[PDB]
Amino acid sequence: AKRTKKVGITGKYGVRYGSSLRRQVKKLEIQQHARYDCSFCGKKTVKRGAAGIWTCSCCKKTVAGGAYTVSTAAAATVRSTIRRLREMVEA
Amino acid sequence: SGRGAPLAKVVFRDPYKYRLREEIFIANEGVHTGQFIYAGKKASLNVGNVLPLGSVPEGTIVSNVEEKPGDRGALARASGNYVIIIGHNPDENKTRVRLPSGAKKVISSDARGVIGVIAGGGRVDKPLLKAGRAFHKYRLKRNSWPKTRGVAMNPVDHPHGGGNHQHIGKASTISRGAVSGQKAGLIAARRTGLLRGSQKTQ
Amino acid sequence: MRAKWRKKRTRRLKRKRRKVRARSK
Amino acid sequence: SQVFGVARIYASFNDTFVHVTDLSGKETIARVTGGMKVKADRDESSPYAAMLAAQDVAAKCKEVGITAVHVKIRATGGTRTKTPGPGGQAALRALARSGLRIGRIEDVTPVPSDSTRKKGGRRGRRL
Amino acid sequence: TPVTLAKVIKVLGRTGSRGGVTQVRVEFLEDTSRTIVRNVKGPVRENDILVLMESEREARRLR
Amino acid sequence: PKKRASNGRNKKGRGHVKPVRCVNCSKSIPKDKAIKRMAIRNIVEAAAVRDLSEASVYPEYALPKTYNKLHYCVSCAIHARIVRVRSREDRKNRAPP
Amino acid sequence: VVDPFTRKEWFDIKAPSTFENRNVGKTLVNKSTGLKSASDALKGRVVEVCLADLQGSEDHSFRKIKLRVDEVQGKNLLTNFHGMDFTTDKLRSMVRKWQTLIEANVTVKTSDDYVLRIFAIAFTRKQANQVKRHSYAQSSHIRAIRKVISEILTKEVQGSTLAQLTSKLIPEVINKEIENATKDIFPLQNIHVRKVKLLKQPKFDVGALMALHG
RNA sequence: AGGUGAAAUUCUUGGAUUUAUUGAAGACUAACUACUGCGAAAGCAUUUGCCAAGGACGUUUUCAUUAAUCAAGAACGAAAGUUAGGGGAUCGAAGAUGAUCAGAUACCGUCGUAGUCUUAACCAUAAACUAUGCCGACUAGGGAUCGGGUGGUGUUUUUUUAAUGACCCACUCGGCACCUUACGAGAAAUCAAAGUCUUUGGGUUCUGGGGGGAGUAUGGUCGCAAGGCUGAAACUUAAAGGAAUU
Repeated sequence: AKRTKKVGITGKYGVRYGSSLRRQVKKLEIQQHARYDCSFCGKKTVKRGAAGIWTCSCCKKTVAGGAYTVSTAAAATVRSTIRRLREMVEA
Repeated sequence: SGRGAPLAKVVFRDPYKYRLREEIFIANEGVHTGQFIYAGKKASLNVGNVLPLGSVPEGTIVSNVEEKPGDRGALARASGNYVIIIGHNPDENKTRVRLPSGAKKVISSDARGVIGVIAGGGRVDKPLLKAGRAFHKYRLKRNSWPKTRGVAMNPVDHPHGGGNHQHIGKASTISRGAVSGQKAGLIAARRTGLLRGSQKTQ
Repeated sequence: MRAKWRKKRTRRLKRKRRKVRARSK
Repeated sequence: SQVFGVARIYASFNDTFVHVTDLSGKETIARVTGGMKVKADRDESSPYAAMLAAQDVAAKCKEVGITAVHVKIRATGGTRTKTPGPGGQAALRALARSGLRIGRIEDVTPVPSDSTRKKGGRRGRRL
Repeated sequence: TPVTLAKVIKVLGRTGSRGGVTQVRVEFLEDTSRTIVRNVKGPVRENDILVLMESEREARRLR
Repeated sequence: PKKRASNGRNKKGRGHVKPVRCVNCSKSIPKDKAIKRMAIRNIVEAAAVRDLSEASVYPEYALPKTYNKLHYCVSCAIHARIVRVRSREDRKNRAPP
Repeated sequence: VVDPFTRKEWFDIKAPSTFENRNVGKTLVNKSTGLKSASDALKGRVVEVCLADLQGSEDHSFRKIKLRVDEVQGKNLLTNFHGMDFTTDKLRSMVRKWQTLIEANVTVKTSDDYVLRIFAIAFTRKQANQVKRHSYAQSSHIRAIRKVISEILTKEVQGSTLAQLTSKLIPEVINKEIENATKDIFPLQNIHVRKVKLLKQPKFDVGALMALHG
């Protein structure tokens, strides 16, 4: 049922390390963990295995991502910059 | 074992003898096991693809960069950290660029640059939480931790030592001009105290 | 006495009595 | 046929500037201000001083050879009271009064796009 | 000193805190063809010649 | 008591305009309540244009002007400037004179 | 106690060719001393002045062609076109109350790799039967105005580089070619080229630089 | 040079302020800008591209009562404040002081930290104003103006009348307020609603009951906080207050 009101996957750190510190934690930790969605196959088999890596449970497409997420805000910014100036080198 | 941003093992092909001598390229956000990395002057701009800055335009982002075409990388290798390409000039082979620190260090336009930012993103934007993950952390790095505070050690074992209270005694702002044993704290502080306001430059 | 001020005077005296009862919760 | 050289005046409050330069500007020739013709402050952006100032910069160009003077009156502009002060008038009249050759009479203030917030405050400069 | 004489041709109203000054419009005696609006002190009629020690100038409303 | 139909000023039909900065005390007062005042006066003053288009090259050129926009903020405009206050009746008078 | 004018060696200003009275004005600098002269001193300067005074017809009481000195062939300054901005006194009279303003802008290269951003102002007008005290566009109309104003430029540019280009700014072919296509869209009034400026000039190329300096 | 009632503090043989060709940075998008546009509201004023969206209108298109308003509850909600990254140009709580002053912890001046802005989240409050519930019908004309639409062998369009576009004339719903009297209504002030209400009843949510005490005590509830929400009583007093006239 309702195990942890507002302390979800934080019960592993009991009461120690202070409140505010944990809140920040849940935001991140939760992110990277979750069965991440593999843009390739489309099947959410890409699961974070060791820092900045993401292995697929089919074809094993190991992705280059963030320490706690497939792509950070500034990482996707990389996509457009490239694609934008990429068409200016061919056209 | 001791770094937070994947190491791609790119087995290359030797054009001087039928052989596949595996090279090493820092991993960048957006790559994976199956990307086709192309390096060199005539190599179309794409993540992973690396070539001289004179070979790219302003704004282009990169990491694991040279300083002189040939040092097989150097700058922006750590988790995330990238570098922009600003001021330019075809001749002279010079590309004024911006580093992680925000250094306007101008370099050659023939310096190799691995396109894309390093996969390590938002790491120190996460709390180590317990002492442990710090132990196991440096355990595969160097015995540079846990560091003891100077005022703790006695006058003999360190300059900041002693006293009947715990205080340092003299400004922990050692001049950039002291020596081994003399230097211990804030070396060449063109300022000190809580940082607030206009920073990064002027 | 401008009310906006009568509201801040009580704001400190209300936050004042929050800490006196925390000393003997 | 006439040797040109813009005047680039500075009509504003607190002081008036009257340094005439060449059509490019890279090289200037004479400057002087109104406050330089009065010892008492306040009457710095004043016309009487702006004139006395326009009288010198005047006789000074006559001593360098140039005759043509393209007035480029400029108001403080930017994010401040953009209105040519009591200088760009008794200064422009003291220019033709000396006997210079005015021409291509135009203006060039620093007109923005509202941009930054002017200094003062919400209630502002009340008193 | 570039001395110039002025001829009273248009006496207007009065300004100043007390209003003891008048805004008169005069024309130069030595090459007029132009009029300048200076001020005055006491009494003036449009038929008096003044001596302005200021070639270029003018003044109207005074606080 | 209520004494302004258009209230401070024209804001009916919308919720937030954008306050322009006063051109006297730089005070921030909304575009609507702001008392507009166009100043396109020439570049000279009195018979200045005389010795001007006189002791000047070109026949008279065209004699340029200055097109600037002033924005007072009530208090500033009511210094004896643009108003002199009004009468309840003729308070609703929209005219240049 | 040296007095600058004591060393101040006067010069002059010569236009390219396409214009008329190349004879603009004179200038002053520091005499060519031993180690660093005036020949290789400035040049990177400019000559912001009315095109009517450098044309011959004072009717063009607006548009100040900006120059950028390149070669100083014996006192004579052989400057070239560096842009054209609008007089604020004239552009301030153009923006009236009760109307709408349509400003466009686009960057492009000529044929000899000349990068420049040409601007183009545009306004809306009434008709020989308008009653309403004002006039405005349908916003979507202003979209077709910007869609074509910018289109007009890049369409017939790259014609003999800035050479015949500067020779098209003078005859105001744009002002009328603009309101000509934009006729099947809305009336329009004024419709000037506003300003234009150089931001990426190729090589010094004194080859085509002297085709005008002769 | 700055700057003011005037000074001052301040910046200046190191050449400032000023002028000029440039550079980078954050921010902003004026003028066009309206008794105007769209948005539920807070709002939203540069360009192009993209991604959906909503309203009016027009319709011999469609389902067919599917509906109107709504305690609990749910989303967005200025700025301030806030947690943490990026950015930090201007201004600028604090502070520093320079003044005037009897004093000035004030207003005026110079610098300047948070903030300012964005990213991921919070925060849920403004005289958040139309101090005016939503829904409907009706009681009134005028002219504007805004979006679509009807018709005018109409203006203007010349490459040919090609076609349309803008514009003018009446009409037209839906916008937007405004003017004009009051038939009515309102304590007045005033209002096409605040009218159709002692001739008192179209559906309907909420709220208020002399003034203080007090949006306080209290507890509960949301929130990291600030504080939000929820909300007494005792006791004391005959006025408080509205509008308007002199």
